[PDB]
Amino acid sequence: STHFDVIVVGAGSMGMAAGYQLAKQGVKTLLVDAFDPPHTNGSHHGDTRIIRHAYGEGREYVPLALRSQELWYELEKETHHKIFTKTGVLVFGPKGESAFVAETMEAAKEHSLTVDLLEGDEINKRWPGITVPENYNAIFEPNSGVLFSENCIRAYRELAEARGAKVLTHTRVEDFDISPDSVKIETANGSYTADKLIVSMGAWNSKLLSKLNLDIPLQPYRQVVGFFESDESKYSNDIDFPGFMVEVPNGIYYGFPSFGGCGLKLGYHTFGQKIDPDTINREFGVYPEDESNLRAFLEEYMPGANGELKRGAVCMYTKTLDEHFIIDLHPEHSNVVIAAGFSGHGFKFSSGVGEVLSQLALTGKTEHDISIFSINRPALKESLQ
Ligand SMILES: *Cc1cc2c(cc1C)nc1c(=O)[nH]c(=O)nc-1n2C[C@H](O)[C@H](O)[C@H](O)COP(=O)(O)OP(=O)(O)OC[C@H]1O[C@@H](n2cnc3c(N)ncnc32)[C@H](O)[C@@H]1O
Ligand SMILES: [Cl-]
Ligand SMILES: [Te]
Repeated sequence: STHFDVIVVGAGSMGMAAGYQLAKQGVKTLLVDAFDPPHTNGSHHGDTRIIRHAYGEGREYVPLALRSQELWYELEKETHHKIFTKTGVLVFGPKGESAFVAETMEAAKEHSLTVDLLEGDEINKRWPGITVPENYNAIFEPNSGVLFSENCIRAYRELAEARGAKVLTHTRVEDFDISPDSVKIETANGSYTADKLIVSMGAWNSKLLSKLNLDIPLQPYRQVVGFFESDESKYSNDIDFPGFMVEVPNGIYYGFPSFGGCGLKLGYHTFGQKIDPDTINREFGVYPEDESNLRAFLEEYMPGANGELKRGAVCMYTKTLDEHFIIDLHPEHSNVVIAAGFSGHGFKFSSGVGEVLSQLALTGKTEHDISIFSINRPALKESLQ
């Protein structure tokens, strides 16, 4: 009995941001989620998320990163929940041996971002607790930082609902019915219709986009993080230890300073187990690599942050073949918007993406340049059934 202007399927990082953007404009919105966001079954838990501006994955992401940062600052002012702490973000790697570090540096130069360049012993001196070989160089971004992801989704949800958005929890959408002038979703708790549909199911996009006649390579990965007892006089946010994303011979790692003594948090970025979101084992430590891959990095580069394991979390990345996102209208339905394949680095952009999705759903276009995220790009290997 209830039609909506817009229906968002998957009220996580991207969906809830979109919900907020829509609700703020008086758009009657329905957000449907398989669980109760924020939760620990998707890709947004683990408390914290790094936001960087100078972007190693590609300088073309800078504009969206900057807009997102501005939106995070706006969110901070609108809710009592803590949103962002300006820890700054350190990026380092072997000199001349990191495409990631190099592109971060080019991105900063190209967009005139404020950064500090340092190398070798200067890194170890500036941040006691970090020990890199002398042949390593680095780019530090002072105005970047850490987002409290669960808080962000919780805030966006509370603000959206206050404005009329309805959130249907513990309801898994199982199928879609799209027509030229309307959209409909089917769930065990009933079906709903609207004029526009936003699809942002995270890791489940890899299993349910086929219901929209889409055939796109999307691989879900099991990615763990660990919190370790650390020397607080070196690794605390209070003594300015930074957030970081770095490249070493065996891959990329990312981490966060200890907040309120909860311990330095670390994650191994380039390796994870290929999994299915409905059968993934979400218990930290069941694979020996869960903990050993982390200590292998800590004992070598941040030796004072390699104490007892205080906490572990298991979460998922959803990768595209080129590791760039998918943000676009469905190729056969201009009334359907797709947000997928964030490949492990999309949370920092969720505020901006919420704005893009809102624009795409309401006008079929967006003021942002989102060409690099086209669902029709060849590197994606997109197809229909
Ligand atoms: C996992 C991970 C990711 C990560 C990170 C560390 C880890 C361990 N660190 C990051 C960082 O420092 N900086 C950054 O920018 N990103 C970082 N990431 C990646 C980021 O967290 C992910 O890209 C992001 O969270 C992706 O968001 P998305 O909105 O795609 O995924 P979600 O938050 O999981 O939300 C999806 C929601 O949809 C629901 N769902 C699923 N299936 C259904 C059905 N059938 N019906 C209805 N709802 C459905 C889920 O329940 C979920 O809430
Ligand atoms: Cl992801
Ligand atoms: Te703690």
